[PDB]
Amino acid sequence: TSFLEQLYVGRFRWDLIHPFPRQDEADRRVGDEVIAQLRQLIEDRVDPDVVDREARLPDGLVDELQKHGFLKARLGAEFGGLGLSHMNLFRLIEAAASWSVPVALVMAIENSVGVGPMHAHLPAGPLRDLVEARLRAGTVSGTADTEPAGAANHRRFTTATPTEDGTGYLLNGEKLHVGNAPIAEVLIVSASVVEDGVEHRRMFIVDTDSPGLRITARHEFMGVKGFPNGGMVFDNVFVPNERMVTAVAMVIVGRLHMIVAPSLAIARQCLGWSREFVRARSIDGRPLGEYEEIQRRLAESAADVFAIEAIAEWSLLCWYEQSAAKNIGSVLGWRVAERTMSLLAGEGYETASSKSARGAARPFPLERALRDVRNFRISGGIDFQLDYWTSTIAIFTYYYPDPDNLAEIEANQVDLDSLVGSGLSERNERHLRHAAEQARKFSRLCRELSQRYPDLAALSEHERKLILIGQLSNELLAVALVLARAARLAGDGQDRAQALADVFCTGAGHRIADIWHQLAEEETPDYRSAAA
Amino acid sequence: TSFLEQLYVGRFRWDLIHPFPRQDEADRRVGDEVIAQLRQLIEDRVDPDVVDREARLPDGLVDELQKHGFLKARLGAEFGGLGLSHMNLFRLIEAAASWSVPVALVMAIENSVGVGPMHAHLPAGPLRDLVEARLRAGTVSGTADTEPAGAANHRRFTTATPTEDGTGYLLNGEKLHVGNAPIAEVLIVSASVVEDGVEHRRMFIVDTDSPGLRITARHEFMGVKGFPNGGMVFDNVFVPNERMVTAVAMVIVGRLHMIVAPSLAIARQCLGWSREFVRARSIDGRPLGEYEEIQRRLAESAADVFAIEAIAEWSLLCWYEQSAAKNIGSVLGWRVAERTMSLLAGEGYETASSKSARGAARPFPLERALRDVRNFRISGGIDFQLDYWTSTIAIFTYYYPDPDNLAEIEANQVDLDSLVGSGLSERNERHLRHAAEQARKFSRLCRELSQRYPDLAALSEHERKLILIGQLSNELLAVALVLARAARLAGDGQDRAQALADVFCTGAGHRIADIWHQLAEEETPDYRSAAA
Ligand SMILES: Cc1cc2nc3c(=O)[nH]c(=O)nc-3n(C[C@H](O)[C@H](O)[C@H](O)COP(=O)(O)OP(=O)(O)OC[C@H]3O[C@@H](n4cnc5c(N)ncnc54)[C@H](O)[C@@H]3O)c2cc1C
Ligand SMILES: Cc1cc2nc3c(=O)[nH]c(=O)nc-3n(C[C@H](O)[C@H](O)[C@H](O)COP(=O)(O)OP(=O)(O)OC[C@H]3O[C@@H](n4cnc5c(N)ncnc54)[C@H](O)[C@@H]3O)c2cc1C
Repeated sequence: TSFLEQLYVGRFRWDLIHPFPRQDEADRRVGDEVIAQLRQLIEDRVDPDVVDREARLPDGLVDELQKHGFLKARLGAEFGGLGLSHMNLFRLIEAAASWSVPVALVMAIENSVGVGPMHAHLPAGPLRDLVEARLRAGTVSGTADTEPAGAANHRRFTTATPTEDGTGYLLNGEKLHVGNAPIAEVLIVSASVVEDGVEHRRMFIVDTDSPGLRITARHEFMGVKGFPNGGMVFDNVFVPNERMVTAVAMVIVGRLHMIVAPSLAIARQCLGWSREFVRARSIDGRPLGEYEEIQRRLAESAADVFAIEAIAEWSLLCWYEQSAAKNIGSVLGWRVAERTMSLLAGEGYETASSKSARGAARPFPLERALRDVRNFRISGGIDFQLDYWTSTIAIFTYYYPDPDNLAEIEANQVDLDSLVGSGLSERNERHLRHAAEQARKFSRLCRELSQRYPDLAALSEHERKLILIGQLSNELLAVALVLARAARLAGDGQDRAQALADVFCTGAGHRIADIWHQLAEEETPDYRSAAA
Repeated sequence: TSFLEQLYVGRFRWDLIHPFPRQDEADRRVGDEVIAQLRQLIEDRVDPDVVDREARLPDGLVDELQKHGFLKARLGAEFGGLGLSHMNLFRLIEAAASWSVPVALVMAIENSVGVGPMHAHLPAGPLRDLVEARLRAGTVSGTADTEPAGAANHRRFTTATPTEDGTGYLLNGEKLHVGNAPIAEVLIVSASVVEDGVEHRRMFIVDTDSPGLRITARHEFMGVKGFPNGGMVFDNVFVPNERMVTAVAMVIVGRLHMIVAPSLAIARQCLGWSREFVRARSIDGRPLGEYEEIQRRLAESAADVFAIEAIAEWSLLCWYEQSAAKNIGSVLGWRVAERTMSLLAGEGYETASSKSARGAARPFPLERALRDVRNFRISGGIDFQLDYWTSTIAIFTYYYPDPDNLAEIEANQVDLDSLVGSGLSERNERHLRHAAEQARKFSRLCRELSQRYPDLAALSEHERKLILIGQLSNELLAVALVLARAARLAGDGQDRAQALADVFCTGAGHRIADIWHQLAEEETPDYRSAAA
């Protein structure tokens, strides 16, 4: 069953996550070999600073990645693929992202939500034969969903009308901010088909060379400069019947690769840059690493990385937890980069090329890292919006008919007896007790709100409270997995894991308290008067 | 006396800030005229997007600013200056920053810490005659203090050794990240003179064309692209005796212009961009401005702007409050820009030129605003470092001998009777009661820490606690001034002020609670093990 699903009804399932899993040693060594090959390739052909300054990937890179099976990492030998586990794909994207995020994002889309991953789901027919033929030949793909109207719209205004002769459909509409679009051979397009008065969302496998399809825009953002990203108009684009697809777990697990892997990569580089800077600097004769606040900030960044690692390992060694991984990964990644900017200060704010030009010891592209990491709280959904959707669509669903374990909620039941054998420190066992108590409190809150509003549609109006509840659920999951991983790695002789776990749960402790304080607001201000 | 100084010893001096001052109407109308002239000039000659993309100001701008007295805004008619009040200079920089921050920063340095502002302090002699001659002719200046060693160092390693013939000094050392350096005619340089075994910090008025002075580096950062910023080597630069200066209120009040004015400008543009985006967008048939979370976020940004306005008006209509204005202004400015990025989402992350290229309705340079605003938590000191220095150098100084008002601290004395006549709402009067109680609690905390460590040097080791205390003092000042300004503007018929005040104090309420929770930490984790 599901740890986070149980957490929503106030159960702290230590037994589901302890002992914390670890990657198979043979599988990890297969990862090590493929990662070494990619690093050789991109370090030879890609200068990340030049890619950022020119906002362009070097000519020939996508080809060379294709020839070595890096755009078919999860496919079998049949397709000239590397047949990597999810854990090893994630590590491959992480490895790419630590050099150039644009390169990582191209690889992430293709190996996550492209026609390659989709192949296995398609039924036998012409479409499946075409995708296979393209994959053998080597293809680049993208998902074209977002419209100017907004991604958060339940409807898609891009229409698919059947042709008079019934052979295919005419696509009409606009797609915005589409990853890989400018280099894509084929796009997975979302469009509405009207069937006798009722609108229906359908997916279409559309060639980019289709007449009436126009890549009008090439999008450049604050970060990920060089990442192929395009907007397009469909003007009566003819799409044969077979090209119409005829689950969403592929999209959720895809976020681990597209969002969390690059977030971890950046968080790791930032920790590296923090340590190198602290090692080489001093204030008033005393080396910078001796000042308490500097020590705490290195600890907090190190603990954040450990937490991104925990959520990533739990997600890919094995559902709702993988949904929360998007926000936990992206936010922790952004925090580390923000913290690192404060630490490196003036040098941190300075561009890599500027520092390189003046022969600086540390030409670290931290400012690029901070601009890039911001993407991952936007791309794949806005953090507060995902926090809202998580609590209304996945937390109050268990309470609206009524909670099945309602007796447990009124009784304030907390199983402290199942946390007895851990291997955790006396402090990390205290963190574990408190998280289990907070789990039960979380459910009691959810019950009061559900009792307070009979209609969910009415409850769904109170967005701030539901966002905070989304956040609270993520904090407790992060604490739980961090303690589980700590117990495991400490058990296998990594004693630093206890300290890292201790730092993170202490911090989470303050964020949880803050979230409760905001939830406990009795009277709301007239924010509508203020907004005007 | 000083409101913030009294706040440090737990006194809430409502009587010192109520009624809140307002700018003289005649003075403000003089501001309106000068601001209109600057806007005409820069809107004609400066394209802010081009300045950002090329990281260069257009040729001739500094001249045209000089010819119209914008680099001598606070000087008298004698010098061809505009003789503006501090409040009007701040508004002039704000007006410039709302168009192009680089332009604002050049003007801010010259009108704050340049040779122009310094003129009045200099004693009669050749140096004063030279500065006057330069100011009449039109000059550009900068302060060269920061060295590769770090700005936070008490010592400066740049040396000034007297010449054998005793006519002047030889300057040797390196300065980093110097504003206006590449366009400066003269620089105010910090350097150490050794007098019979004891080091001494001295200021030198050095011409940039001095042989042995080399502008080796031209610094480009994440934001403020185009802002002239240079690093230099001094190789036995000869400086005549008269060129050696022979208080720091000029630097503190300068921060209002260099840090807070551009922070307010960005915060205001961001609120404007938020409202325009919300007005034009809808989700599921419902316009975006009808969703609670959207309403709250517009309210929180509007309330933040109001708070930056409050600290700015209190600082320039009239010391320690002006020190805290740096952090309050910069942080609130950064929060608004961060909040705005989440709101505008994909469009928000996209560059102005990208959105312009594809004929977007809103080619808003939000991403540029976010990159620029980050500067103001670094430039003029790192936010957490200023929070540390504020509590060790300006909060515990009143408690180390002992607190003069110790009786008040033990007695938990809170004057609720002086807050009776305000004009505030019943909610904003509650906010006022709570701030006065938090003021007293703040002093009781400070007493316990002072009692706990007999030696300040020992107390100064505990950096996290002292930073949090710095933060707590700033939050209560912000609440106090917001309520004071609200009472005044509501009294003069602006009823929205009550709502804006209410939004801000509610938010501050949560930040204060969070700060206390972190202060109340009983046992600390082993962060030194984690840092490694
Ligand atoms: C680098 C990058 C790459 C991308 N690549 C792709 C891609 O390959 N394919 C693709 O399809 N898309 C892609 N996107 C689009 C991205 O997923 C969207 O930008 C994002 O999911 C939503 O952005 P939007 O501008 O459409 O926001 P909207 O959905 O319009 O939201 C606008 C604002 O309103 C808020 N809001 C929305 N609904 C509510 C509500 N009910 N209550 C309160 N507030 C609400 C949102 O949180 C947001 O702050 C990419 C984006 C980026 C930045
Ligand atoms: C755009 C820009 C313009 C600038 N213009 C000028 C200018 O015109 N003139 C000028 O002189 N300078 C200028 N500066 C320099 C700027 O003021 C400094 O960068 C800043 O004050 C300190 O930066 P630093 O790199 O020297 O940091 P450092 O002082 O080396 O600090 C390094 C880190 O250590 C931390 N730290 C320091 N002391 C302690 C302590 N005791 N305990 C714990 N942690 C500590 C700091 O908070 C920081 O995080 C400019 C900077 C920028 C970004």
